[PDB]
Amino acid sequence: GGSGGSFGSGFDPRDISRQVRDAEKKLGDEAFGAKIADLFTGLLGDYNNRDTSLVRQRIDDMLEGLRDVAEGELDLVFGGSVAKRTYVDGLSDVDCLVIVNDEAAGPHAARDLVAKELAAKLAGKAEVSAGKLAVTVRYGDGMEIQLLPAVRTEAGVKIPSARVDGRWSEIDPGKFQQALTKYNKACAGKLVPAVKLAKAVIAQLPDAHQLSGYHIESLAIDAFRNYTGTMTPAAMLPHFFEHAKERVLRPMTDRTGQSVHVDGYMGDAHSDARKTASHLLGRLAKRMANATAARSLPQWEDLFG
Amino acid sequence: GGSGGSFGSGFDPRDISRQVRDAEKKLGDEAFGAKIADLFTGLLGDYNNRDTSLVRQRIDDMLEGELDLVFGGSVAKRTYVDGLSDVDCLVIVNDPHAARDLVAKELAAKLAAEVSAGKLAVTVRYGMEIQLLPAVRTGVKIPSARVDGRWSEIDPGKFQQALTKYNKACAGKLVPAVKLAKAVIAQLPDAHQLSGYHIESLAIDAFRNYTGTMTPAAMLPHFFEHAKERVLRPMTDRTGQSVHVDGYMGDAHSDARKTASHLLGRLAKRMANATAARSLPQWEDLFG
Amino acid sequence: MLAKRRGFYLDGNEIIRTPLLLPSFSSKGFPEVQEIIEATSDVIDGPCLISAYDLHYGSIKGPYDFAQAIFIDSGGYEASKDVELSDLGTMHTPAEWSQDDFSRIIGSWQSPTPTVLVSYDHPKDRLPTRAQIERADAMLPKRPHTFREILFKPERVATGGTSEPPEVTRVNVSAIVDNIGMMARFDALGITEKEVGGNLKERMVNIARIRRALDKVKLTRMPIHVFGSLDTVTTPLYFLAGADVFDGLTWLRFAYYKGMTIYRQNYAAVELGIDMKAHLVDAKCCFDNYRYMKGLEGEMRGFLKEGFASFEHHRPLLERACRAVL
Amino acid sequence: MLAKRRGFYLDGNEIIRTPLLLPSFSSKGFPEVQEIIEATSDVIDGPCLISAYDLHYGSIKGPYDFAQAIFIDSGGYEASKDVELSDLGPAEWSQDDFSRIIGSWQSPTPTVLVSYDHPKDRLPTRAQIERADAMLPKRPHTFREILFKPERVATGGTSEPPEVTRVNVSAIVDNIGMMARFDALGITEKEVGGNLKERMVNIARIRRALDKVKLTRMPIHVFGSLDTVTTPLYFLAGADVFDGLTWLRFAYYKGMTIYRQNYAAVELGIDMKAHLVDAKCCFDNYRYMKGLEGEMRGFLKEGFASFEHHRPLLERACRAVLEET
Ligand SMILES: *SCCNC(=O)CCNC(=O)[C@H](O)C(C)(C)COP(=O)(O)OP(=O)(O)OC[C@H]1O[C@@H](n2cnc3c(N)ncnc32)[C@H](O)[C@@H]1OP(=O)(O)O
Ligand SMILES: *SCCNC(=O)CCNC(=O)[C@H](O)C(C)(C)COP(=O)(O)OP(=O)(O)OC[C@H]1O[C@@H](n2cnc3c(N)ncnc32)[C@H](O)[C@@H]1OP(=O)(O)O
Repeated sequence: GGSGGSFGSGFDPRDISRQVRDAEKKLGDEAFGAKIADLFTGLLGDYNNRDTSLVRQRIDDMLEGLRDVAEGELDLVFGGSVAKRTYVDGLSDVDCLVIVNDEAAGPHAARDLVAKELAAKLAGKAEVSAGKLAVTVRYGDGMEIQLLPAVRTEAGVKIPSARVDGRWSEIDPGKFQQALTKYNKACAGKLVPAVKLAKAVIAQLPDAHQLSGYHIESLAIDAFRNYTGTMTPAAMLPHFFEHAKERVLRPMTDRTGQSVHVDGYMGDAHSDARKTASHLLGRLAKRMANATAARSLPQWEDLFG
Repeated sequence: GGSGGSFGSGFDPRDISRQVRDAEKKLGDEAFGAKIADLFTGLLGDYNNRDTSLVRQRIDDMLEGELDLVFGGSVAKRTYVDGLSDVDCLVIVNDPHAARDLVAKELAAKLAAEVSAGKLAVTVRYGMEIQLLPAVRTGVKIPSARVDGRWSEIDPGKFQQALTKYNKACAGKLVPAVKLAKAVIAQLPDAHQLSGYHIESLAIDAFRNYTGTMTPAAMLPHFFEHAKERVLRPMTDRTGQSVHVDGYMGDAHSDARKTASHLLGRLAKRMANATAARSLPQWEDLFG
Repeated sequence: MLAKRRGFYLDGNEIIRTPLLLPSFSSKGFPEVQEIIEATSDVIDGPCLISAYDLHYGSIKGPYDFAQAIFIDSGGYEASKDVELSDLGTMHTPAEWSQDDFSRIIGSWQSPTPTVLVSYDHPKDRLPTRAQIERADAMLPKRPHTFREILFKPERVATGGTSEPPEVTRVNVSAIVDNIGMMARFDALGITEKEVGGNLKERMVNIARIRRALDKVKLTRMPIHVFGSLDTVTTPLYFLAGADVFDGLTWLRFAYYKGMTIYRQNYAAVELGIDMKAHLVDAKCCFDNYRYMKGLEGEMRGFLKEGFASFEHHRPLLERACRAVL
Repeated sequence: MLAKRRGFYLDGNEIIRTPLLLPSFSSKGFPEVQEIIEATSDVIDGPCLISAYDLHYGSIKGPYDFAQAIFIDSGGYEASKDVELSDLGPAEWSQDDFSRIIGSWQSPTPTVLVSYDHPKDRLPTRAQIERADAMLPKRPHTFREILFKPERVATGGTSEPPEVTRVNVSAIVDNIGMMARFDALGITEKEVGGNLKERMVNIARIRRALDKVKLTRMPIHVFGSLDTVTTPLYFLAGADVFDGLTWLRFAYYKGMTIYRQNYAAVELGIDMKAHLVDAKCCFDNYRYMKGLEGEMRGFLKEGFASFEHHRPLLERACRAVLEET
């Protein structure tokens, strides 16, 4: 025999782990890559083939006549389901911001108002229902348009909170909508699909998930600001969880160090709630890296259900 | 974990070896068995398809012996005559290399067939080669299988008595098995030291009380498995203490007998391992 | 059917899901075990197994929050010169492992993730089967976020002679079945691979006996943990016989490849490449082995829905043995 | 091609033939090694390897006449905490203890004596050649084989330099003309390179050096290599003799060196008596070694068709390490 055979040859075991995982992430199998691309195109099929122009006309057609409700400023049309997740919990799942003027009555007051005035106006044309956050307008063709009720104050517009429900959130809907739209456009329209895929994966977790839809969208903006990887969901989705596992431990901010008021429910920095979220996001990041390294398509399928 | 993991689980290591090797010998593969039978039928093809009736008549046309032999014939491409299992008749002259040179020319007088002399027997080719062992009368004395200028010191009556009776008792498979064994020993790069007479005697002692299958595929391993032990002691019969065939091997358990025992044992293991592995090429290389 | 989805339940909700393949860490045979934990923690997303023996003697120092759950083994493996069926060499002197050392480790263990505590066992401290149940109910604490698992062991201490009787080498399956109603006190049942039978058939039959006994006392969802079994052949076979949790050190000595548990240098030649840097081979083998464990775990979880087609290897053998032993 | 029929020759006649797969016996890891020798002797027809260390301490008793030849290893394996690549885990061994064992050794079969080595008794490469030429006795029926070792003793730190972990291949090639004094050249698997490619190229370097000094039939012995993949690859690279303890821990099956309990499940049967599994694995492994040995001997005539397994891998590596020259 001979002298040698230690696990790390006197190296840092974590440096060896990085060298191995870096070598894995640099080689790819064309067969497994085609299977993964076919998986994501099916999960995003209802989203990329949604009649967005018909959504826009129906929005103008349902708000022309009711002076109280008014369409928002920035065009979203981020409604639409991916991976069979039928939840609306953030700006990435709504089609427009329906702004009412007259606050003190509460978000659920403005929601039911938009609901009632649209259900009477669209009676015999589409069904209207109020949800946990947004009003949904289902039509005969099966199209569901999501409308997020909002109010206008002397301080600006206010969107409902994703968890408190009986209060308005502290987010500036103008800033948020700008970032989500600007990044998505700068992300070849792949940021919003990646966010919905991430929320779909988190939904499959048997564990108790505590992150709101606004905060997940905020985490994605922080993740893909300096993202130089491939513009595919197969590469963008793992980047979100590997970035959010660290970013969720600190209060959310913009580039200059100013609070965006999306992470207040998670307590102070390095709190128990943030640590629990970091481990859940980290286990999903490990499962994604191990499924890709093993070329296991069934493991990627189970992540979405 | 748990208490356990000994090599023999507290048994004798040779008892474990016996249990494993017995279980191997008890299961068989019908495909590999047919492959071996096809090998031996080809190696014994020239012997089993020899016109033995023509051999005796051609012998009577040129002339025989008391006991009928006609054990001549080639097996496994071995063209050697070193014992009674390779001769067709004993040509007896009335009164060693002198009787051989005498018989050779006198056969050319009867026909002018080809006549040639070898190291042990005179060969008469027709185009069929008939092997004739010269002998003289003193009982009879046959030439030694080792030195050219000596007699074998064995009683040719006893030897022929057993070789023919046992062969018949072996359905005529003893002489073919001996020739196969001599072919295997000939392929050994080591120096073969056992005479043709001694090998035939070892086979007689080996296949006495043989209850196995009367096939060369099973008889050939039995010879080497028996001779590895019998060659270590001076050769005898049941009630006689000398056959005068292995005296050249020194005393019992001598260095010469131990070297021969090791060569016969390695051939026995190679045959058992070739069968256990169902390796036809390993059996083929044993014959060349 | 003997194979079923089981696990560890808190308030009727499934906290740990079986069939589960558990990567194990131990100092016995691996003096650099802490370096293995640190490297493999970047790929281990599910539960893993450590030893209270190594926690007490400082062989491992964490952090253990990388895993989904932690199985705290009592320490009877490290406290024993006895090994499992997958040990291929050992040059091991166990130190002292008293009941007080074991109780102090599991008593002070605190973790944000679920924890499974295994009952104490020592090669010199064995009891009758019923008394083993009484010890585990008294030593294992009934605490929040902590499950209780009793590992049955043989009833007789080693004699020290040339051979050892079955009371030393095997657990009393008949006594386990007799006292099977007392298993409601615990969350899981445990037996080592080497001590639940002499060969593969006997181990499968005795596992099936324990499973049928648990299903009769309405413990149809109670997991059976086979300690030491973690390979590509015997682990699926025990799952078809009724077992649920499987751990071992096999992933640290061998390499899983195409349904076979092979020699690592051959795995590096036929899969990793002949020019792979030597300081990365052992960690790459450990990383690939854990991903293989999860793929094999998924095949066992798919057997309940897709049948034998879920297994990618040894399908004729798995079906033949399942018919013969059931 | 780097692969050729070689061996140990007496008066130009082949006494031991290569490629040779050598079943090895050792007390390290096998405390009942004598029990293994007695059982496997009923199936071992060819040569095997034992250790002078075990002969001196009585770990192995014999008799050893069952084998075709005996390779007496010096005892540097048993005297070392260092292990080989196939280990899945020492008393005093002086040079005089080694000289007394090989000095009184008598065997009716051919014997190959290996040069002495100890983890703390290392020398420069040339001094290893001169020490082996002085200690190995020049006797009839005895071959002399030098196992090269690293030139520097272990430092004792967390890392070890290549002068401790690897043999000096460049010094072996430089002093390759001095190999005529011996019958065979020896190198450990772990110490002739860091990975498989480096081990194959360095074996090829030694082979081309031996072929330059007209030692085209001198065997190269890779100590520790005895499996279904690395052994054929070293043979295609220029090596000839292969030994190891893997046949006592693993099981050869369908071209792979596998875990024994799985071999018993897929080949031996799930109900085979447990007290016969360890011996049946050893018996089947030796017959597998002879079948694999024949595949390597057939490569010289039939090419890669002689190999029943890993044909793609064997060709790819063989081309890469021969083009580098
Ligand atoms: S898709 C993968 C490729 N990556 C890309 O982004 C493509 C190329 N695009 C880019 O270069 C960047 O995306 C650019 C366009 C530079 C985006 O940076 P900007 O400088 O344009 O924008 P900022 O995000 O820095 O600031 C704009 C507003 O965004 C709000 N905001 C920042 N961060 C958040 C989070 N986490 N949550 C909510 N809103 C957030 C800020 O409020 C800011 O408004 P201000 O008025 O500036 O405060
Ligand atoms: S191969 C499967 C069949 N073989 C069997 O053993 C089956 C039994 N059936 C038989 O008919 C056998 O042929 C038996 C009964 C064994 C024949 O035994 P014999 O009674 O014929 O044998 P003996 O040795 O007692 O006497 C035979 C005479 O043959 C001569 N002789 C014996 N042994 C030798 C040797 N080794 N070499 C030369 N000649 C030999 C002797 O003349 C012997 O008479 P003895 O009394 O032995 O001198």
